Amino acid sequence: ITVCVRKRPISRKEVNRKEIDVISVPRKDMLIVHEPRSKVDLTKFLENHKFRFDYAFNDTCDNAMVYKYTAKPLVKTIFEGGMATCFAYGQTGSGKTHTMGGEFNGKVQDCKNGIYAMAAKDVFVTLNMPRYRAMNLVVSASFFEIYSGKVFDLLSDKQKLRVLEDGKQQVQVVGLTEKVVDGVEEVLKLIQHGNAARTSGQTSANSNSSRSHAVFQIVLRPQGSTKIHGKFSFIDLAGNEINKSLLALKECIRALGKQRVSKLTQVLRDSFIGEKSKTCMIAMISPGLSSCEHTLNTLRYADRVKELV
Amino acid sequence: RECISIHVGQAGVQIGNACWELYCLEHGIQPDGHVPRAVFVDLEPTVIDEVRTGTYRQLFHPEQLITGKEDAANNYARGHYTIGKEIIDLVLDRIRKLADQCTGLQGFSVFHSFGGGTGSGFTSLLMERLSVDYGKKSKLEFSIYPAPQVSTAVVEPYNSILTTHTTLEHSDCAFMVDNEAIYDICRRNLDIERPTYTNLNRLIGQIVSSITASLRFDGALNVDLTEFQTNLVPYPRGHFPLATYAPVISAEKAYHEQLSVAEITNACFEPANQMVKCDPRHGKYMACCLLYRGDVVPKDVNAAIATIKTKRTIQFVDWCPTGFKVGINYEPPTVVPGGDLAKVQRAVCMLSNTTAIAEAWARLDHKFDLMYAKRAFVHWYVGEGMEEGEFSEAREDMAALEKDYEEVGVDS
Amino acid sequence: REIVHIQAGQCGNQIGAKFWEVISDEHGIDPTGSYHGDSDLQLERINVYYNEAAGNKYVPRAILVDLEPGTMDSVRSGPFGQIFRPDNFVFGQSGAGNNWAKGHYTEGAELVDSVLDVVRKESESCDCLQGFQLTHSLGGGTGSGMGTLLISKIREEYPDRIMNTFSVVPSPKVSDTVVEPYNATLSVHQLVENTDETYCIDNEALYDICFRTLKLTTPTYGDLNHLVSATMSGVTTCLRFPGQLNADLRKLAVNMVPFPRLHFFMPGFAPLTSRGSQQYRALTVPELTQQMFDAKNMMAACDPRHGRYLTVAAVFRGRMSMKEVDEQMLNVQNKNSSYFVEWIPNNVKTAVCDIPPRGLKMSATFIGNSTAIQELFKRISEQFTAMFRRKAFLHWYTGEGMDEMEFTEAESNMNDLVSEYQQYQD
Repeated sequence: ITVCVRKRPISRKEVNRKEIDVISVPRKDMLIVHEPRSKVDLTKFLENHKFRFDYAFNDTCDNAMVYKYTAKPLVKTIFEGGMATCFAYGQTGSGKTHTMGGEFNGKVQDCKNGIYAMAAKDVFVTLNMPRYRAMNLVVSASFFEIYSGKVFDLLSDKQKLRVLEDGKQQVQVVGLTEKVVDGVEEVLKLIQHGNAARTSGQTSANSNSSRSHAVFQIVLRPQGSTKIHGKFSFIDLAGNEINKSLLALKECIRALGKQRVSKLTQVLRDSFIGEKSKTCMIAMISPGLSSCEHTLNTLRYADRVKELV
Repeated sequence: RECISIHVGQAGVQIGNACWELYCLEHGIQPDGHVPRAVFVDLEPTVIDEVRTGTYRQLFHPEQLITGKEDAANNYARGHYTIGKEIIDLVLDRIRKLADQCTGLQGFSVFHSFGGGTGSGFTSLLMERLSVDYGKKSKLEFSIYPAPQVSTAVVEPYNSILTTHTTLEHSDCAFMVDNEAIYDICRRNLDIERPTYTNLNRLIGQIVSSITASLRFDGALNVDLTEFQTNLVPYPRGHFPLATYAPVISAEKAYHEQLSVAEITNACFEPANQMVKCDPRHGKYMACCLLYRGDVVPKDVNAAIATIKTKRTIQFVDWCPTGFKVGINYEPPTVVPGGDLAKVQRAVCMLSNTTAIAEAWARLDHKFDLMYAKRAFVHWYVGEGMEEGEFSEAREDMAALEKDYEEVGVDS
Repeated sequence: REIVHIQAGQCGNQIGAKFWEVISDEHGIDPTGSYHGDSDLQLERINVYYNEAAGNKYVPRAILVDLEPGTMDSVRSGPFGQIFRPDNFVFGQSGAGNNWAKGHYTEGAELVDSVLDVVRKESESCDCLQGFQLTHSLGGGTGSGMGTLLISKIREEYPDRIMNTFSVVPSPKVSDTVVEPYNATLSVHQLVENTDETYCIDNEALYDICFRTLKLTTPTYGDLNHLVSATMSGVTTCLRFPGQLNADLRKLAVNMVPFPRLHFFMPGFAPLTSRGSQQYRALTVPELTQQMFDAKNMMAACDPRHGRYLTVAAVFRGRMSMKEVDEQMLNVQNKNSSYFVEWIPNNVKTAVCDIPPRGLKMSATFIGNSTAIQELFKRISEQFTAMFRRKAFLHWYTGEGMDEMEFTEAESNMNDLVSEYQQYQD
């Protein structure tokens, strides 16, 4: 389990608003929140809180840089035959969609730019390497979203899927469509398709929205194996049913170290249970002073998750 | 009766060629005479080659000259573990082949340079493999520990905190000669700002001659090698005394040469003449082995020493009534035909254990930390079959060497 | 021990002619002739750079890689040009376009296998291999691209033997090319991750050092090259000579690289006095350290005085006192405690050969690993962005089968490389 935090820079709208930048990342693993506060007498003072993470990324850091530290180290895990998960967690507008899906203040744009794409790129390169080539693996991808306890196939026009659990308690999402990909270009097509289809409200003036949980997965399969050779699930979480899933998620990840159900944790459950499984959590933070309450909430959540480490 | 010698590391080999020179020089055995009684180890060929190309070329057997064409590496790890390993067997073989040929030996005078690659590491396991193959003998290692401020290698301490901890539990008595503190002697007690390594070597090459050479040589008060460790180490820590010589006068400048005992002995305790930057800043002596050579009347000594025993400003340990092993030899010293050594008719090579090194070790330990504190050149050892263990666990080692040399003194 | 030089590109090649022009004389090897060596010591260790076939023909064991015939056909049609066995010439008559991408992915990628082939014929020569010398410029195709590939392959074939890299990082003031930062940023990237010793030279750091430290008024390229080749001789070949305290590529490597990046150095020669007059002979030794450690005189562009050092290696080669050497180094380490980093009690790595540069009495190569070189990759990295932002001459790369994420990659990488290096300046 690795937990990181990434601060996004203040946007033009916030800047114009003259929002104050409350966060500083003086070191590679140190994040500081300069919380503004007022005493009862309304004296102004700053309570600077410090948080440490495996990796803390500044506003300057690009998606490639973030990807290098978080997801990239997980790819090998799938080739190893494990199950890896990477979660983007944070408040609305914190940058989760931007990081996973691609660069866009709308959270929707260039697929190539995001972690799903970058991860895919590495998957093809590694498969090609000598240690792996013997494996004769096929790469498959799927993209679905979870909304109000319901699973929808982004690859198959929001088709509602049913999720069942055996006595064995292994979960399966029936009807989920897996698409064969043999090129990064292929994966980019599927990402574009899924992202367009993603849930939301009316066309907002700007930005996307995270009413749902987005999960794009990369699966490796020889002919089954452990029900497939390896699987990487990249999840674009909804802004911090949602609460229950987040609570559920925390316990599952912490359970990962040692070894109040939700749909997300149910679908993901096989990814937590196995011995050979790794996860990375990236906490997104919006630097604005107005968002200070949200950020502390995000950071504290993050602390507990890493605690399991 | 005998005492083999293993000169390890370029330095230990340069010093070796030197100490080995002084020898024949005072035994009338020119270039090509008998047969030595030692070996030469190094993981850099070009240096042992100097003994194969230069002077004293045919006085050795290409069998007592071990080399590992490979790489030296100024790093303990590599020299001890990784590379140095490959050679050791072979090395040992000679000190087992040369140790057999003899007749009831006494030990191996080892010559190494604490802060090197082949000198620190290698030996570490050489002395290591000896303490087990001949626990029943003497292991006096003659070291040239790190100049107090004028070190060379960038890592030096890494290599010397590591040769100390690994050899500590294996040596009998470790003699120490400080490279820098010897320069002072070349500046202050001989005058020359042109001291080639070839000189410092002539010097130790002298103090050493007083140890083995002449001592293993008949006299009015013989002192066996065992004698040392017995009369010289109060405690199992392979305790390290310091070497000192008396008539270190210049064979050109001044000339008062005729400096009766009463003088040459007092000239040993003044800190500016001890081949070690461990000035008796507080270190209480706890045992000294005054080896004299030349024309000396036992009363002269058993008086010159008496005068000292009552100077008090020379404070000896408490738990030690008398700690003065008077070793008297006959044959006076023997100076290089035309180097720069005076050439008197009597000298005092006094060595001793002084609570003083409490310093020298301290100052050398601290060094280490600073770098370790940042791992500095750590990746150079790890990648050479070592671990965070060996360092951290050899640091803790010496730690109790800073407490040891503290407890055995400063307290009553 | 041994090594196998590699003349990647034209520059790296042009220099080959100068590195071998020198080295040979520093080993008495006439064009095709043998060992005329004024001495007998310039032979017991030659192997490091040659091979025994005839008995008078010790052929340089280097590789000549280039996609522009005319070049190698200028080096092979001139002076010492007729000493390399033709097998050494791995040409690529293709269009040696000035594109990093054209010599690393499309054009060079083909000629590679026909190179590795030889780099193996030479490696499996005999005895034991140490590493490979690599010359080139990070401002062109056959240099940065194809040569940066040659290594990425070499370092997969023998991750044991070392890899010294002599790069002609893009000089500041004026760039002898236009995409320069493109061909550069892309090659440094490959460097920071394969070779483990890089000596960066700057055509203008040379001019300076060659027009004011050598009243030389018309410093032709031949010269610059010549000066450089002078340093790379002090480094390698030199240490493969006897010495009171000798080292060798590794020592140099294992004493100079605190952290795996590979880190780049900045070479500096010792006696660098103008011909006639200057022949002051003030070379007792304090004069050499005086030299070597000054700002000017650092083949690099940046000035040491602008950033601490991590390691230093004065590889002297001329009879001197291990005392006046070991000593000087100290004062030097104390007069400038300011810039010399502290977490390394003895930054300096004193090395001491015996025989000096053929005609000289005393010299000393300087290989500095200063944090100052931060202020160069910065430069390069800047030039990139300022032009990448507009994708300037990018179509010449992509159109050659490249990626918009490839350039991103390199910059970042090499850009981060700047970051790290500061982690010690502080």
